[PDB]
Amino acid sequence: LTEEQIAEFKEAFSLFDKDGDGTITTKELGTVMRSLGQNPTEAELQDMINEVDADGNGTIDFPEFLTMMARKMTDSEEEIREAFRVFDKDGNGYISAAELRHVMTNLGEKLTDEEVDEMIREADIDGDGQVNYEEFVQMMTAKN
Ligand SMILES: COc1ccc(S(=O)(=O)N(CCO)c2ccccc2CN(C)C/C=C/c2ccc(Cl)cc2)cc1
Ligand SMILES: [Ca+2]
Ligand SMILES: [Ca+2]
Ligand SMILES: [Ca+2]
Ligand SMILES: [Ca+2]
Repeated sequence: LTEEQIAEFKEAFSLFDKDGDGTITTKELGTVMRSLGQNPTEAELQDMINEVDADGNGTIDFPEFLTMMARKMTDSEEEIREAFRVFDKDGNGYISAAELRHVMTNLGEKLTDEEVDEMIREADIDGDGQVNYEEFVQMMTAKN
């Protein structure tokens, strides 16, 4: 993995690790999931951790987070369409910088307006300034 790839994998880890202690717990995962419109049970949350908890300490650290990421990037298209609907709040089929800003805000992240534009620009393929589903699939999965 390149160094750019790595510092971004470290930013994703920070969204889930709210308290910043280097571990992702079931309570931190349930907080993120609910901020994304989901509602996992206590058992579903433990299962998410158990699938990648190699050392058996009940939490997810950075190596196990990178293993979880490599798995999700399965062929469960519904998981991707569900995530798209969370960004696409007005449902018109295109994620705007404003809608994307709103999502990061509900995850409590402090971001600049340009930083949101950089995020759109990297997922944008046709150049229309927004992210449709096909571009979303390629951003979320190993497609292309
Ligand atoms: C239901 O399954 C999920 C769960 C969480 C997310 S996630 O998006 O929270 N996520 C970031 C934390 O790892 C993520 C998770 C897994 C894989 C990829 C990502 C996206 N990252 C790389 C940055 C993405 C940047 C980006 C840009 C442009 C647009 Cl329009 C939208 C997003 C997605 C689907
Ligand atoms: Ca933590
Ligand atoms: Ca662990
Ligand atoms: Ca939209
Ligand atoms: Ca686009």
